[PDB]
Amino acid sequence: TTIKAAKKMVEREEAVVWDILDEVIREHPVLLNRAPTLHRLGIQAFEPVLIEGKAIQLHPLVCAAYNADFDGDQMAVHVPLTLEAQLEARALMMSTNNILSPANGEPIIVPSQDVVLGLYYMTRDCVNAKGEGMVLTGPKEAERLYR
Amino acid sequence: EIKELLKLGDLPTSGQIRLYDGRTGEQFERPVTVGYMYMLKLNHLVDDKM
Amino acid sequence: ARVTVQDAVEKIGNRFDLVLVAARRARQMQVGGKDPLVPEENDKTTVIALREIEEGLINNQILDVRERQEQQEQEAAEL
Amino acid sequence: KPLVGTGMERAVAVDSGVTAVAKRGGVVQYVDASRIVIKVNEDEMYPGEAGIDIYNLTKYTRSNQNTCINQMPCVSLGEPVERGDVLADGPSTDLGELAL
Amino acid sequence: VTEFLKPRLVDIEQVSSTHAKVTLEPLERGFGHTLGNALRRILLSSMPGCAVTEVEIDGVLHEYSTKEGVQEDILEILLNLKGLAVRVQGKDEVILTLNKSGIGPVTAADITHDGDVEIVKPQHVICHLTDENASISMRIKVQRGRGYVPASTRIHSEEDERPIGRLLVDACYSPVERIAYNVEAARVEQRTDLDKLVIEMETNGTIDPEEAIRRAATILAEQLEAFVDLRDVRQPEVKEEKPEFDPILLRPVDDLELTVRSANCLKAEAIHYIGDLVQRTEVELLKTPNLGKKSLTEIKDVLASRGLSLGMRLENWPPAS
Amino acid sequence: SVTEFLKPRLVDIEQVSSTHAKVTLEPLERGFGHTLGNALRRILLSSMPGCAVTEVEIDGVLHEYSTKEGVQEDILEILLNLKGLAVRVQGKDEVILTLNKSGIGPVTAADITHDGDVEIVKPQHVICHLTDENASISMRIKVQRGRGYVPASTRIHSEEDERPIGRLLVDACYSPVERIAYNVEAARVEQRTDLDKLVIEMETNGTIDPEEAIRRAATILAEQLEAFVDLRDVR
Ligand SMILES: [Mg+2]
Repeated sequence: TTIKAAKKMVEREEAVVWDILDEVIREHPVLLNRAPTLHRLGIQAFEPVLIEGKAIQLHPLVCAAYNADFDGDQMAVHVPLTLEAQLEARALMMSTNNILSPANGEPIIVPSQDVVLGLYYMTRDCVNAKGEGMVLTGPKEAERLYR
Repeated sequence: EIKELLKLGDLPTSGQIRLYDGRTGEQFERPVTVGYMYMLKLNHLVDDKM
Repeated sequence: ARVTVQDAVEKIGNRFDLVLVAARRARQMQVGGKDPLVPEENDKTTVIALREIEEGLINNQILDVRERQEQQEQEAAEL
Repeated sequence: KPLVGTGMERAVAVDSGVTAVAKRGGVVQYVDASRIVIKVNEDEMYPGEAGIDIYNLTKYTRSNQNTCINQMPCVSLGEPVERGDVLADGPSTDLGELAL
Repeated sequence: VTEFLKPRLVDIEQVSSTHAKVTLEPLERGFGHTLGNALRRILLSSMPGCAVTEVEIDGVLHEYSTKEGVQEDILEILLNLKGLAVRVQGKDEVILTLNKSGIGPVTAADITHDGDVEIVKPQHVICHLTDENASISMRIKVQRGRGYVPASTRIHSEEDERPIGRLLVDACYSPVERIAYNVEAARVEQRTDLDKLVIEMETNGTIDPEEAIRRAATILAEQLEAFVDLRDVRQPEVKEEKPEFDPILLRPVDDLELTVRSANCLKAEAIHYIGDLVQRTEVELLKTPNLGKKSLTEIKDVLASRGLSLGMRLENWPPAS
Repeated sequence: SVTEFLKPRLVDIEQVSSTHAKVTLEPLERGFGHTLGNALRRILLSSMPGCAVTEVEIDGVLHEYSTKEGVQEDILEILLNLKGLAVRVQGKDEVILTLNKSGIGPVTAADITHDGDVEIVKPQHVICHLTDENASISMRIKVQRGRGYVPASTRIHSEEDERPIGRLLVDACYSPVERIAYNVEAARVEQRTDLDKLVIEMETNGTIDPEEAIRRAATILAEQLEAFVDLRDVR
């Protein structure tokens, strides 16, 4: 009820308050920010999910837009703190609402090296392999045969 | 010299040992290389950055 | 959990007035204490505001006429 | 110990005085986690006020970068040691070798 | 505490009644991976079911040939047969006749009403037929196997002999069409993250997806029965058989953690066993010289931490020394 | 026949050494080889009943970041060596052992005052080097049976148990197994082929028994499987 008891319960970090923290971040996005900001995408909006470690997990498909390699880059997080600001961050600066670069209509969300290497290896057809020149009736059959 | 040193031990000369996945429990094709590399821990700990 | 709002940009002229009417609706709903008209999923006010904007039952003109009729009926009940 | 060394890891380990070096060769007299007592060879012994050598291993202490520097003994009882030999490897050292 | 956790499913989506999505939460830190992998490798390979095995055409002996009356090639008919989901009773192998011609496209319902078997989807089209004088038929033969069977293992069957029956078509004995296991983070009330399993599956409609999951679980349990603790707890029987006193009495006096001088003057009095010291009073301890305030108090306080008393009465001594 | 096949069975518990062992299971029809191998390996490496040390209590030293006149190694390496050893308890789950020694020499685990239930799997493991003569080491060693692994700092529940200075905490990384390798090969049958015989080699601490560990893993797997062996729309 009172503020003092609430602060005491929060600083004590009981196991019950975790659901409150989970609900309060369910639809409350935050703003990720890279230290050097040169274009629009230097600050973006993201829905946070609670994890361990004092490190901030980031989606791999957006770091290329952030120009933030994983060699030890430090980034900041801000909170809208206002219903209007929350709605704005969800509307305009949302990650899904920013895929075309502000400079060119080309997608800034272009895949990085790992995924394209995996796909290139997956689709690079050889001349002789297990199941050479057989016939199938569906992609699910192919998944079963592969796994 | 490295080739002959690997030949001295039971390790393969190619320096690429096959690996088995821990989760799926199957074999990785394209036998990857494995070794023992010296690594250093930098003085940029997360406990001093957060 | 709202991931795509492109159909909302298709509904309203742009995003400025869109987020403006969304903010007005969320103010009238959450800190306004009124009732919504869309089934929720145990969430906040922002995403249900975006949902009811996406449907089409709430927009700028509908909000205007609703608040106008509410003011008129309140003045009538005041006599 | 770094497996793939460059040979220099020995010299760089003894040049910097971070580790305990033997000023005078002799035989190990008393080993402890902090104090190392070495009996001096009578040949290398000083003419007057003859005696022994006592090294005080720098224990856990704050360095200039808030890093714990410490020296551990690396010799057994009665282990013969010569002049300039290592006696206690300090931080990031092992058997007289730079091991970061 | 040697006590693991059990999942509590909350989402079982049965969209399309043949493409199911089940969740399981929570699990251990690595149980989700192994569970999903085992379930996948079971449903894919080790899952006894039933499917088509053999095809019989009139005179087309070669896959590199065609037959008028259809707007496709024999490979298309084989691909369509590869999906003919039909279940059989206790019979190990049964043939079915498709002696039918006409105009409209031939579907799965054209097979004779063999009461011993039953087709899953009778409306499944077998082959789009030519709309004029399309006089062509075939025969099928279904069995029950272990899992996916390629044509290679049947090439040996082709190598054995060649009657009219020797044709070639794969057999997807596994009733599941596709499977995909995934792991996600779960939030225990205090634990931050644990494995949460998500299993997507799709079957041919022969049995329910959840029925297939239960069957895989039962077959894995039948496999593991030979090593599961021999019982529920492996020991629902407790007993007790202990000596009267403790083996500490047989232990030497040096196991008392006393000063070296006290231990020496205790051993000098032929007192080298705790059982030989507990059964006597300290009136004779002070009789021995050099037994002062240190040794006496140390001895009487060490036994105090052990509960036993200085000076006892026991006749069973010494067993067995 | 093709359905309702057989089950595996333990046919060998051959221990190539005291710690390194190798069991063999047979027969497996097909595909069950790699499946069961990976499953049992993951279950064994995940968590098994361990009985390592949790905390110690040395009377001479106060905090683990100090020295002790008479011993050669540092208290931190004493804690690491105490973590390295392994014990086996049968009656109770937690027990406080005592390590007391004097005189110059390599003090190993055999110098502790063992009990009837607690047993040392290997006494050759050196603990410390009592270099000085008038140096008497005396400490308590708490060992409680656990499941899996727990760090040192996160194991706290209050702030009163750590008030005694002598209570030095170490990460109870209790794990009887160290490495679990497996493979499959041809099996034996009167009239059949493609039967698979599985072989699991295990380099462990030597505390737990190979058959006992395999059975405990099978029990845990069977329980986790029965958790949804008949799953329905349950809540
Ligand atoms: Mg960088």
